[PDB]
Amino acid sequence: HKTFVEKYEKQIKHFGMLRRWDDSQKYLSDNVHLVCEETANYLVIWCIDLEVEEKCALMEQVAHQTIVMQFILELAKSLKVDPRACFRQFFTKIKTADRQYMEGFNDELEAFKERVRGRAKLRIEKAMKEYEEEERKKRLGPGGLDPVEVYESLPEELQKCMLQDAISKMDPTDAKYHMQRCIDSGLWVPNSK
Amino acid sequence: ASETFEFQAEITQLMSLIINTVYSNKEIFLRELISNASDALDKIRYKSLSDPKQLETEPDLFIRITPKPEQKVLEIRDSGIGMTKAELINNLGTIAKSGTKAFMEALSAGADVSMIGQFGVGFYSLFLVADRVQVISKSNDDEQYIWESNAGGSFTVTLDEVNERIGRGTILRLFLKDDQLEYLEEKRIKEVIKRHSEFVAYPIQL
Repeated sequence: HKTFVEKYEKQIKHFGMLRRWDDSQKYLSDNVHLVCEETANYLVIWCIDLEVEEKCALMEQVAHQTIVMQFILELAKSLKVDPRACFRQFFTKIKTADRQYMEGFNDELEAFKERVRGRAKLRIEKAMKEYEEEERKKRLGPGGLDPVEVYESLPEELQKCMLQDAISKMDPTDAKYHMQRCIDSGLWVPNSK
Repeated sequence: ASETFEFQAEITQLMSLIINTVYSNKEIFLRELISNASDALDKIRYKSLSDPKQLETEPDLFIRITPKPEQKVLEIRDSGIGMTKAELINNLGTIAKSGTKAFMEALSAGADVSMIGQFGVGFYSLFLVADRVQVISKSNDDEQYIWESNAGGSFTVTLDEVNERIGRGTILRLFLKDDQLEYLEEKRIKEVIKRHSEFVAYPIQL
């Protein structure tokens, strides 16, 4: 898993970038160790990285070769055989496949690309959420309270806006409670602490 | 009355890289153009399964390479489906956009020039050996037109009233660069075709 990738990265990527059936066959033939679950898995991860980097056009080219590899591993499990010894007959079947076969090949490619986009979108939203965590940190008041939250937690009245607010000293110690949170969130600066 | 249009930006960018690259295995252009000629021929062959009279404008299915040493020109002809004026504009000037973009992306991610035919844009590889192309084409559905490019941002399209008439299909007329004159020699051409296009299913006439 780990260092299969480290050895063969360029070759997996190269296979990911091919497209013509004869070339894909030939390349796997010269490097039959590429024909395995680990290359499928790395191609899947590389598609998500490309789509997050906004290399959308290349992700589609790589996704096609991913589905090809997945289809090789599937047909191998069907036949009971080793994928390295039966991959050539995927290519043999694909070059003259019925129209209906190529239609389902295409639907599974498109569905795959959708799952890849859903995964990239998770990584992007993770980064947006981190960004907004820091926007949040940056507007915390001196006592660590967000004046957006505190504003909304206040009884209705309070000032989209001074000595008027002051005359509103009518309520028990609940007043200490919201006032303290206004000081801690920077909503109110005690002019003389 | 020739008309001028700009290429999508990604196509102009790709032509720029290709015409300037010092990539030394330039002969792969001929492979790409022969593979396009073979696809254009499959197209007309497919269409004529339901419609045999489509073949009648040129019943012979072939690819033909003719050097013209006195013009420093190499022509690659096919009797495939051809392109209408609107197909010349669209196919060469516009919808290649996503293929040329994916290929430029591949080139920053570890691919090299000889992988261009994996992205559906091998046509543009002709700029490895030419500074200019005329694409002369005759589709059954239109007149004969000339599309012309010099790898810059614009191309022209002109009703053809100068060249030999084509029953159907397309000629790529390449205006070879000064350092790429070897592709005029029959011997050099035979070695390149034997090397890369042995498996092509149409006769290649030279």
